[PDB]
Amino acid sequence: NELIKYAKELVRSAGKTLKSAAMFAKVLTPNDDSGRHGVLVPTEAYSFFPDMPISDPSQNATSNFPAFDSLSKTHKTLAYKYYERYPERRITRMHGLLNERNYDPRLTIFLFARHTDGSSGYYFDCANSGSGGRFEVLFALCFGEAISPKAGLFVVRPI
DNA sequence: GCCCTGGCG
DNA sequence: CGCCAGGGC
Repeated sequence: NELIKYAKELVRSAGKTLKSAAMFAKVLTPNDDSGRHGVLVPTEAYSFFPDMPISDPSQNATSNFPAFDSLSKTHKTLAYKYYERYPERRITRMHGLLNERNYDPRLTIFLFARHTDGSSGYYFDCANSGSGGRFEVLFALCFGEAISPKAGLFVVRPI
C-alpha cells in the first residue's frame, strides 16, 4: 500500500514508528500560502487538528501545536488561528515552499500519528508542480489515480 | 514571518 | 463556506 509506506516513512524520519494514523491532505487554492494568508482549514477538517477552545466566538483565538516538518526533517511549531470576522480557521508558520505561486497545483499533507511507544504527534509535508516537484506522486498516494486534482479538494481519513 | 482585517458569489 | 485580497511592523 503506497500511502501506508509513505506514512510509515514520515514517522520513521522523526525517529518513531507508526502504530496508527489519520491524514488530512488538501490541494491548496491560490490564496493559500505559508502564513501571510495561511492554509484555510475546511470545516470538516477541524476535528483533525488539536482542540482549540473558542471561549468567546466574538474574539480571535490562537493555538500552537508541534509538527514535524518533513521537508526540513525538524520539529517545528505551527499556529492554528481562529479569526472571528469570517468566522474561519487557518494554519500558519508553514514551510516557505508554499509561498511560491507559479507552480500550481500545490499540496499540503498533515498526518496525525499514534506511535508504538505511546507518544503521538503531527507531521507536515508539502509540494508543488514545478520541476523536480512532488505534487503528482503525493496526490496519487493521498487521493488515488482515478480522480482529478482540483484547487480546494481535500480528504480526511484514517491510514 | 506572521500579524490582522477589508471583500466576494 | 470556500475563497480572494492587501497593509503593518
